[PDB]
Formats: sequence, C-alpha cells, structure tokens
Amino acid sequence: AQNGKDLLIKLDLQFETIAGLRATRISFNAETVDVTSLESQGGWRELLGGAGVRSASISGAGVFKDADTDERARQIFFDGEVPEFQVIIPDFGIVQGPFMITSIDYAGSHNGEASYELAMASAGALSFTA
Amino acid sequence: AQNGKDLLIKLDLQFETIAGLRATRISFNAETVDVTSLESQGGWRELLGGAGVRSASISGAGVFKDADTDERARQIFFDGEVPEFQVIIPDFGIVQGPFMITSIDYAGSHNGEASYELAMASAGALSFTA
Amino acid sequence: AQNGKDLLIKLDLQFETIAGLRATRISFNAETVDVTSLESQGGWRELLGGAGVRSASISGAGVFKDADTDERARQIFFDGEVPEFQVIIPDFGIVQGPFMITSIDYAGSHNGEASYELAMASAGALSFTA
Amino acid sequence: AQNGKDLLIKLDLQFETIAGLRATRISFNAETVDVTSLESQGGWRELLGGAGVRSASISGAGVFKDADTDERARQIFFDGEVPEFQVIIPDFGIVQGPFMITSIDYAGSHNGEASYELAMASAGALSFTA
Amino acid sequence: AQNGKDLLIKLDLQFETIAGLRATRISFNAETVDVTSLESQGGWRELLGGAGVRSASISGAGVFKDADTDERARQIFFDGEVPEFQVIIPDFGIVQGPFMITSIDYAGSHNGEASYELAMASAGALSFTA
Amino acid sequence: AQNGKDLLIKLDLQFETIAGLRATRISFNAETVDVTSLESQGGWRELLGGAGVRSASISGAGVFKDADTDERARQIFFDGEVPEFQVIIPDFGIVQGPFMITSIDYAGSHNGEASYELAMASAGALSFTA
Amino acid sequence: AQNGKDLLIKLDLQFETIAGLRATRISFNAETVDVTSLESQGGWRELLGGAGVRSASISGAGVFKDADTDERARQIFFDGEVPEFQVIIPDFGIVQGPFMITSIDYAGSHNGEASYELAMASAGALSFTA
Amino acid sequence: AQNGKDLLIKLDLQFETIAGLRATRISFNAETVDVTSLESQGGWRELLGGAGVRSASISGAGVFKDADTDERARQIFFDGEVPEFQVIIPDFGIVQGPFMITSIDYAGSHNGEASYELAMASAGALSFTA
Amino acid sequence: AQNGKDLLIKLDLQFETIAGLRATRISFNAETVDVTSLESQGGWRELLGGAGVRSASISGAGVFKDADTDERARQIFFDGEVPEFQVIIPDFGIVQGPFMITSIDYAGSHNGEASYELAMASAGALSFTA
Amino acid sequence: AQNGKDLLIKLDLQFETIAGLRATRISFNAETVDVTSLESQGGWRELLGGAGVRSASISGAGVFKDADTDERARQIFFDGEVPEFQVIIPDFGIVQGPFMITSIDYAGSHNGEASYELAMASAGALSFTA
Amino acid sequence: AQNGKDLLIKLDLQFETIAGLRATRISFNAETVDVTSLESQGGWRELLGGAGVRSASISGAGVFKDADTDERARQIFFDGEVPEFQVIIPDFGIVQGPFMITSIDYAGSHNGEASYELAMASAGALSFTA
Amino acid sequence: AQNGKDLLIKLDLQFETIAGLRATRISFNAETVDVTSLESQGGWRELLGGAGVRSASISGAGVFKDADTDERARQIFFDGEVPEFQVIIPDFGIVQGPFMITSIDYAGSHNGEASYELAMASAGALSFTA
Repeated sequence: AQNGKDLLIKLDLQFETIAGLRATRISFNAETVDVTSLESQGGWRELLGGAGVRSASISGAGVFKDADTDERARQIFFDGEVPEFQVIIPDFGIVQGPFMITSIDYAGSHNGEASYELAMASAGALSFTA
Repeated sequence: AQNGKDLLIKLDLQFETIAGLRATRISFNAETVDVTSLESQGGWRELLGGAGVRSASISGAGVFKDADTDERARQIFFDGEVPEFQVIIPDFGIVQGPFMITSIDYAGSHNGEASYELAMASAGALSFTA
Repeated sequence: AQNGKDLLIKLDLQFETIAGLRATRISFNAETVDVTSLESQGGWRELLGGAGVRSASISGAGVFKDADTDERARQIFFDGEVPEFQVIIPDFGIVQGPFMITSIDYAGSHNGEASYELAMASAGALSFTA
Repeated sequence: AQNGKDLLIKLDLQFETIAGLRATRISFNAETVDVTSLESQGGWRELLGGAGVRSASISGAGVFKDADTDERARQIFFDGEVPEFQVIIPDFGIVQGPFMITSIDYAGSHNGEASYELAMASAGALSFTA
Repeated sequence: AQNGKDLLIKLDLQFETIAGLRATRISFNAETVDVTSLESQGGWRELLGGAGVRSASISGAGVFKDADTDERARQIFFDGEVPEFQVIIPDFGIVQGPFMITSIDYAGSHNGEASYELAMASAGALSFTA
Repeated sequence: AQNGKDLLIKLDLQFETIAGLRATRISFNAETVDVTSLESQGGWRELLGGAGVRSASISGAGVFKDADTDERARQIFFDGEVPEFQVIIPDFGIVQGPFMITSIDYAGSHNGEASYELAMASAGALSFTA
Repeated sequence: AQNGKDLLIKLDLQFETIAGLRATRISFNAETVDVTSLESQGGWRELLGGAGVRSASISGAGVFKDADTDERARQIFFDGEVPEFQVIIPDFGIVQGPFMITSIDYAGSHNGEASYELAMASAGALSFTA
Repeated sequence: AQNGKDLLIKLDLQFETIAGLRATRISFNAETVDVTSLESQGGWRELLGGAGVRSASISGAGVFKDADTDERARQIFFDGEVPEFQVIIPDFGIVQGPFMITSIDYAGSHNGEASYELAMASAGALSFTA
Repeated sequence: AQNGKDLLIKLDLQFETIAGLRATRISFNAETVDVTSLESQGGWRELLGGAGVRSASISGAGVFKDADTDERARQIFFDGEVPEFQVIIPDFGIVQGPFMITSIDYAGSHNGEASYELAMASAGALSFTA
Repeated sequence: AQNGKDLLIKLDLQFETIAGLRATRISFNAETVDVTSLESQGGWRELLGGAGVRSASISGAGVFKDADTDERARQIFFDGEVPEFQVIIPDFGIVQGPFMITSIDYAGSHNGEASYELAMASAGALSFTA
Repeated sequence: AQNGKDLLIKLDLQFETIAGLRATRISFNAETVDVTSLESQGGWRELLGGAGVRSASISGAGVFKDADTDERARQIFFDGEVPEFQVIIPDFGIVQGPFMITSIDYAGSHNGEASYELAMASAGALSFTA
Repeated sequence: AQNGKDLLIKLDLQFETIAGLRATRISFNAETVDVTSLESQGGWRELLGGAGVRSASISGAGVFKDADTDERARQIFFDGEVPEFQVIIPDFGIVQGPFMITSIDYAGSHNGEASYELAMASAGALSFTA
C-alpha cells in the first residue's frame, strides 16, 4: 500500500510542491492508431502500438494558501512558459516533465475556502527516475 | 489556509463587490497548441507553450439582493460593454481585467430565493497586483 | 435578501402570472466574439464585447393548475406567436420582452401531479423598468 | 392543483389508455429561428417566431401489464404506422394528435418488474379540445 | 402486473436463457423521418411514419456464472455471427429476432462479483408470437 | 456464481497480475455494419454481422503498490509497445491478447491513497483458452 | 422580420403553390457589361449599367407530395412550355414572370423521402406587384 | 408526404429493382436555348423553350448484394446495351425509359461494405404512366 | 478594436443603410500587371504597380425587411443605373463610390427567413473621407 | 449483405493481396458516345451504347506494412509494366485484368502512420469469373 | 518551437506592423521550368531549376483597428505604389521586399467585427537578414 | 504496421532531416499514354505502359524550427539548384533522388505557430536502396 500523501507535484523556480494539493492526478494517454487490415484471424481489430502519440495531463486541486510556488504558477500562466514539472509516484519515483499551465481557476464561496483547481498537460518528452 | 469569504469579484461604476456572491470561480484556460513532430525521444507528445491563447472565465452565483452594483450588471448587459472587472485572490491580490457579461440569469422558486448566476469571460489582457 | 416568491413571469392576454410556477429562471447569454490578434501583452485572449449577440431564455417549472393564462400558453404554442412576456426581478423590476414558447411539456405520474415545464427564449429587444 | 393521475395518453384501435403508465410527459418544442439583423436597439437577439417548426414528444413509462392497448403498440411498431394518439391534460383537455412509436423498450430484472418505456414524437398537426 | 423474472433473453445452440441476467432491456427505435412541408395547418411538424427504419437493441446485465449459453456468446463474438435471439415479454410472447453481439464486457472487483454487461442490436426482421 | 477476485489481468515480462487491481473490466465492441436495403419484411433494419470490426478494451483501477509488474506498465508506456496481455474469466479461461497501454493515470489526495486507473484497448487478434 | 414560410412559388393551370417547397430561392443576375475606356480618374473600372442583360432563376427544393400542381410541372417539362410563374416576396409582393422548367430531378433513398429539386430560369420580362 | 422507400429503379431481364438501392436520384435537364434578340422589354433574356434538348440521368447508390438484377447490370455494361429502365415516382408513377449504364463502380473498405454507385443517363424518349 | 456593426453600406435616394445587413464585405482588387524583363537580380518577377486597373466589389447579405432603401435597390436593378453608393469603415470613414447592382437574389425556405444577398461591383472612381 | 473485408485487390509475382488495404475502389467508366440526330420523339438525347470505350480504375489506400507484394508494386512502377491484377468482388468473383500502376504515393506524419495510396487504371480487356 | 506571434509583416512610412494581424502567410513560388529531353535514365522528368521565375505573396488577415499603418495601406492602394514591405520570420529574420497591395477588402457583419484581409504579392528582388 | 515517424525526407549539405516535418508525402505519377486502337476485344481502352513519363513530388509540412537544414532549403530556393534529396520508406528504404524546391511558404498566425509547407517535385532519375 502507498500513502496518497506521498505523490507530489512540484514546480521549478530546484523543486517545491504547491500548497493546496488536495487531490492530484497525472493522466497518460495514447490515441490508439487503428491499423485494421482486411485480413485478421477472427475479424479482430489490429493496432500498431508505437505509432501513437503519447501524452500526460496533471489535474491538481487544492485550497489557496499563498506560497511562492503558488505565485509561481500565476507567473507561469501570465508569462506563458512550458517549464519543467515533476510528479513523484511514491515508490516508482519522479516524472520530471515539461508541462504547460493549461487552465487554472480560483474559486470561493460565501462560507467555504479559497479553493483552486490546476490543470496541466504534457509539453515534451517525459522521464522516470526509478 | 485562506477564507473563501476573502476572494471577491467587483464591478466598476472605483470598485465594489456584488451583493449575492454565494459561489464564485475565476477559471483560466489555454488551448495547448500541440506541436508533435515525428521525432520525439519516446514518441511523447511535444507542446509549444507560449503560442497558446489564454483566457479567463468568472462564474458568480448568488441571491438577488438589490444593489447599485447589481443594477450595474444589468446595464452592462443591455448596453453591451466590456468594462474592467477585478477579482481578489486572498493573499495573491487582485486580477483587474476587462471581461464581458456573457450570460446572466435570474431564478426563483415557489419557496426559495431570488437567485442568480453570473457568468463572465475574459475580454482583454489581465493583470496581477501581488 | 429577496424572496424567490417575488420574481414572477407573466403572459399577455395586461399581464398575469401563470399558475404553477414552482421554479423559474431567466437566463441571459452572449457568445463572446473572440478577437485574438497576434499581439497581446502576455498572449492573453482579447475580446470585443459589444459585437456579440445577446439572448435571454426562460425556463418555468410548475404543476398544472388550469388557468386562462395557462390556456393562453397552449394557444400561443399552437397559433405560434412571439408576444410580450414580462419577468419581475424583486427589487430590480420587470423585463418586458418578446419571447417565444420554444418547448412546453406536460407530465404526470401514477401517483404524483400533473406537472409542466415551460421553456422560453428571447425573440426581440428586451427592457428594464428599474 | 391537478392530480397527476388525470393526464392520460391513449391509443386508437375509439380511445383507451395503456396499462402501465407510471410516468408520462408530453413535450413540445420549437427550434427558435434566429433572425438577428445588424440593427437591434441594444444589440439584442431578434427572433421571428411563427417561422419555426413546432413539435411534440411523448415519453411514457410503465410496468408491463398485458392489455389489448399494450399489444396494439407492438402492432403499431412492427406494422409501422402513424395513427392518432390522444393525451389528456386534466383541466385543459385532450390533444388528439398523429404520432409515431419512435422507440419502445421492454425491461426486466432478476427481482423487479417487467417494465417499459414508450417514447413517441409528433407526426402531424395537433389539436386541443378545451 | 407482470414479474420482471418472466422476461427472458435466450440464445440458440433450441433456445436457452443466459445465466447472469440481472437486468435486461429490449429497446426499439425509429429515426422519425421528418416530412415538414411549408403548408401545415398550424405550422406543425408533419411526419411520414412508415418510411423510417426501425431497430431493436438488447442490453443484458448479469453476474458471470459459467454456462454453455455463456460460452456460446463468446463463440458468437469471436466467430462473428448474427444468429437468432429470442426475448420473451411475459404476456405478450417472444420476439425471435436475428441480432448481433455488438459489445460484451466482463468486469470484476477486489471484493465483488465477476459481472458482465451484454449489449446487442437488431440485425434483421423481427417477429412476435403473441 | 463466480468471485470477482478470480478475474485477473496480467502483464508479460511469463505472466503476473498487477498489484492494485480494485476494479477491472474487459469490454468488447462491434460497430454494427448497417445493411438496410429498401426491401425488409416489416421495414426492419437488417444487419450484416461478420463484416463489423471487433474490439476489446480493458479498464483497470487500483491503488499504487510498487511492483515489477507495475513498473513494467510504465516501461510499456514510455517505450511504446503492444505486448501480450492476458485476462482470466473465472470459469471461461484466459483471453491472451495483444493490447496497448492507451492511457494510464496516477492520482493521490491529501488524505487518501496513491491510486491509479489503467485503460487499455485491443491491438490484435484475441484468443480464448476455454 | 419576415417569415420564410411566406415567400411562395406557384404554377399556373389561376395560381397555386407546389407541395414540397422546403427551400426556394429566386436569383437575379446581370452580366456587368464592362466599359473600361483608357481614361478613368484613378484607373478604375467603368461600367455601363443598363446595357447588361438581366435574368432570374428559381431553385425550389422539396419532398414529393403528389398534387395537381406537382403533376403540372411534369406536364410542363414533357410538353416543353414557358408558362407564367409567380413568386411572392412577403412584403414586396409577387413577381409573375414567364419561366421554363430547366431541370427537375426526383430522388429517394433507402430510408428517407421522395424528394425533389426544381430548377427554373427566366424566360421573359418579369413584373412586380408591390 | 411520400416515403423515399417507394421510388424504385428497376431493370429488365419484366422488371425488378436492384438490391442495394441506398440512394437513387433521377435528374432531368434542358440546356436552355438562349434566344436573346436585341429587342426585349427591359433588356431581359428571352428563351425559346421547346427547342432545347431534354435529358434524364439516374444515379443509384447501394451496397453490393448479389442478385440476378445486379448481375444483369454487369452484363448490360460489358455487352453494351441501351435497354429499358423504369423508375417509379411514389404517386406519380413509373417513367419507363431507355437508358445506358454510363459508369458503375464497386467499392470496398477494410471495415465497411461492398458498396456501389450506379450512374445512368437517358438514351431515348421517356414516358409517364400517371 | 472596431465593431462590425459600425461598417455600413448605404444607398442614395441623401444616404440610408439597407435593412438586412447581416454580413457585408467591400473587396478591392488589382490585376497585377506583370512586367518581367529578362534581367532581374535573382530572376525575380518584376511588377509595374500603377498600370494595373483597380476595382471594388460589395457583397451584402441580409434578411428581407421591407424598407424604402430595400425597394430602391429593386428599382436600381430594373431601371439599371450606376448611382452613388457609400460604405463606412468604422474609423477610416466612408468610401462614396459609384457602383452597380450586379446580382441580387431573394431566398426563402420552408422554415427560415426571407433572406437576400446583394452583390455589387465598382463602376467609377472611388473616394475616401478620412 | 457483404463484408468490405472480402473484396481484395491482389498482385502477381500466383496472386497475393497487398498489406495495407484500408480502402479500395474499382471504378468502371464509359464515355457515353452521344448520337443525337435531329429526329427524336421528344427531343430526347439518343445514345449509341456499345461504341463507347470502357475502362476500369483501382484506387487502393492503406498503411505501409512491408511485404513482398508491397515491394512488387515499387518494382512494377520503376520497371514500368502492365501485369495482371485481380480484384475480388465478394459474391460476384474476381476481375483478373491487366492494369498499370499509374500513381502511387507514400505519406507519413510526425505522429501517424506510414500510409500510402495506390491508384491504378485499366490497361487491357478485363474478365469475370462468376 | 517558434511563436506565431513573432512573425510580423510591417509597412514603411521606418517600419511598423499593422494592427489587426490575425493570420499572415508569406508564400513563395517557382513555376518549375520543365526541361524534359527525350533521353532520361528512367523516363523521369528533368527540370532546369534556376531558370524559373520566383515570387512571393503575403496574405494578411485581421480585424480593423484604426492605425496610421492601416491608413497607410489605403494610401498605398489608392496612390498605387510598390513600396518596401518587411516580414519577420522568428529566428530566421526579416525579408524586406518590395511588394504591391494587390487586393484588400474590408468586411463587417451584423454581429461581428470590422475585419479585413490584405493580399500582397512580390514586386521585386527580396532579401534576408539572417 | 509501420510508424509514420519513420519515413523521413532529408537534405544534403551527407544527409539530415528537416526540423518541422509534421506531414510528408512522396507522390509518384505517370501520365498513362493512351494507345487505343480501333481493335480491342471488348472495346476496352488499351494502354502502352512504359512509354509514359514518370514523376515524383514531395509535400512536406511542418513548424518552423530554425535548423541548418532549414536554412539550407532557403539557400536552395534563392540559389536555385536541383540537389539530391532522400526520402526513407520505413521498411523499403531510401529513394535518393534529385528534386527541386518548387514552392515553399512560411505562415504564422496571431496565436499559433510559425509553420511551413515545403513542396518539391522530381528533377531526375530516382533510386531505391531496398
């Protein structure tokens, strides 16, 4: 078993995690390049595999606590960059990829928090430190 | 931690917040300009970053209490303008952007409130007061 | 605070509200005419504002109680018209717009009510009585 | 107030209601033919009204009890017809329209009923008996 | 009233029902061939009726109990056929149609069942035994 | 009845199941090649059957426990391959198909687990060991 | 605003509109007799105006409903005539011109309508009733 | 309204319709013999009418189902003939004309049908049975 | 930024804009008098510039609302003239040119508007008021 | 109904189909030798039929998988030949004609496949095996 | 990667970019002087290369914002000149060529912008600053 | 199956691929020298084959990333040459042909990339390395 407190996204400025990090989710994708020739041993769909583009997307939720890493993401959004982002998996290790800052949003209610979602997507080739 | 009562959207007339402000949510976006060349170190999707357009959208919910700032939004909708709007983040600071008044709606039930949603979207370059 | 019992939609025949008016919701819109030139001080999306078309939509729910104003809406639907409709906001005032009768529906169950939704949309220039 | 037990859909064979009629819902529509000229007193969307096509759709839910009117709907579906259907509104009156039998479905579980939905849509000009 | 235990889908091999048959739902359709001429007594939408194609779709849920009829559906999927399928309605009778085996799926959790959905769609002309 | 603990997806490296396997679901498909000629004994939709392409998709959920089979899936994603995957059905048997690693995602919260979804899709002709 | 249901093409037999009149379009033309002398105050193209021939073309779409006016157009095509045709503009008035029946076509699909296009062109001097 | 399933093209061998008849379209033409004399009451284009040649063209789409009428069209193409073809209009009646077999084409994909277009054109004087 | 509602075409009778002016587009041209001598510093195409004729074309779309300026264009077409037309550019100013009325067309559907396109082209020397 | 997987083009080396055969389309033609004498019973166009030349064209799309039959087509193109090609129709049979290799093209993107179109045209007399 | 905001066309008056520059596209050409002698090692087409004339064309789209550089282009069009134009490529550099102002057009709708296309073509020898 | 990332066009300076190579497409041609004698066993068109000229054309799309191979193509265009170009097919091999640089174009928008198309055509005899 691995603690959900362990997997951490973190910005550059040298890497530090953001403050409100209530729920985060790295999500990989591939578009499944269908190569269905007429011949196929039972009429099954055949796929190519390595031809497909592959992606990554980070969706971080949290409560707005002011930190320099939280101010950094605003500066990354206004001065639109694609810097290095890094996401630990507990016992796998970090990812250390270039991402962008696709859509952030700050929210607040009459009774609750200052909360924020932070949605990111892949911008380059990723890595894995094991 | 930051109070959700602190983050406030506010209209011009000089800036004042609207009356019913039950739930508000600034939401930023970028469309992620995919630049996927054939070469890529693992077949990963590459992204450009700064080429993407970037946006902002404000969705304010609340209960209809008559105020001059609430009458102002009706006047902003009928006389269709794109004036300056300003949204505080508690410990970040204000945003102070030009937005429009994309879709508002007033609602009422047989037993409940006069309530309203107020949806806005970015109309120009934004700012950040830190 | 404003009572939800106060905001009232009403038909012409001289204006009277409909009988079952369980939940009603005027909803305004604008399509946000994106004017994103290549220059923009941080790559922000620029918007025009007043070029966008603007709309209104009324969605009234209620229980079927037979009234002349309820029979009027059937006559407005079969003899397809775009007459004047009027929606009070409690302390703002009325709207007094031409709408159509886009989609109505009557519903009933084996144990419950004769209920109805009544969906309307804008058909002309609106107003505001303050 | 009007009882939901009163509003009844009914088939021809002379008109009789179907057996399982747990929840029924006549739903009218119009597609809102947008006539937005460049001139409009506040940039408001203008609509034409009577040019729009208008429709009706009936969605009847119920439990499968075998009746001749329930067998009739199967015969209406296989021998695809558009016969007269009639829906009472409690204190308005009947509708008496030609509809078709667009999609029906029979369902059953390991513990529950033989249930069915019955979805209909308008096929001609409707009426109103007042 | 009719028991939901009575309506049964069944495969050929001679007809036998499948093992896990937790929830099943035959669903018929017609695409409603709109024939809206300019003339129509109130501007109502006119429909043709019998010109529309008509369909059937079976969605069977259940828990994976190994049976020869359950192995048959796998053989129907890999050796892609359109054999005769038969669905009883309690007091109507059977349907006895040619269907295909459009999408099946087996599912299991760390604590629950081996469960399966089985989605079918019409492949030919149907029948009704009364 | 069959235990949901029995149906197991498993990777190659020789086959071993992945660690967090909270909910898994193989899902087959066929696109239903509509062959609707003008003649049809009641206007019913006719289908061809075996002409349709057929597919399979695996959606595995689980909690991130570090295993070599869990590291293998990351290596399968970065070095984009289409290796053999194998899914037991309790009393049917295995499937043993070539799949790809379409989209994986790691997620964690401030209080919960390191969890992951693992979505796969068919890449070749499948099998069945009975 | 003017309803598109109002503008109507109509045949002689005394004038009656055709049955399927889904989309109709009178289209006028002039060939723009270029009179470009060497002198012209900025090298602009000069045109003569009234020397150009002027035309009209009617393209009527619709669904084949059998009417005597629909049979008339077939008789106008086989017995090739140039009779009087008349097209209302809603608030302008009629045109009342001699046209021919240049190209008609009947079409039908395996699932849709019997539809037809009807293309006409000017054959004489036109009129305008105001 | 008339069903699109009703209008049918059919070959001789005695007349039978072809198998795949997904979309068919008889299309008539006339070349509009322009008789524009210098005099014309407003400079309008004058046309003669009956001097123009008149034609017919049939474009039939469909899915290749083997029938004797489908084999007949291949025999009509290789042994190039101009036999009698017959096209029903629902409530008008048949046409019964001599056509040729101008261009046919068979098509198939890796996943779809064996489909075919069949393009014909007029070869003689046509008829009309009313 | 400039509003698209500001640029207006207008007829003489003193100048007034037409009613339906949904989309308008002044379009200038020059035919690019190629003067390619054998000598050219890299074999580049040389052009003369001022020798080319220059043109203007106006294409106005809109919905038929009856106005005196809309009746004027019909009178300009039948009594073929080349009067003064004037097109504002928002912050540039007017054009005030002689144009003709090259091709207009009125269109209407079974459900939509009475719409019209209005195509114009240059007839003389143009101007610019700044 | 016939599967689109069944119709197959195939080269000589003895006949084998090519690898990527995503979409293929044999297309026949005849140029319609117009024999329009002055006499014709309604002024109809008369055609001769068998005098017209007749052709065939094959357009095969697919993904580049290296096969000896795929290398053969390159050798057929560089060493320009007109060998025998053979195209099955599912239930008709083969064609077995001499064709040439008119235009092939290989294509690839930064993210997609190595794909190819293969366009062929008739080079001799064709056949039909029934 | 290079930002599309970086490549800029600019006029002389000293060089400044135009205001609305939504989409711009320099396009070079050469007419490919075919020199196909009878001898050629496989019957391949031989080309000469440097004999071909070479060109450039600029197509700039944008929204009409009044600027002196936007007024300049009108003055360049009416007083027909071929002045120096300059187009940056992000990391290549400028072009700095003499062009003409071939065709401009201003457009506006009832709801949208004042927009303009600006089409240019080469008029002399070009350059490259690296 | 073959990856579209594998097929690569490349310039000489020794061969290196260009930077932005988003979509590339080698396209071969032959003009089909029609040799249709009066005799032909069914009136079929006869073709000669090897007499036809044969060609190749390369259309490369991509995003402008500055490289020496990208600067080379500009130098190949201005100093008009016909150097050796080389295009890999994944499992076939290279082509290694002399081409010219027929038409290139650089494009950029207000929000997107600096993109470019690069169109080439054959200039000599080609090859194939297998």
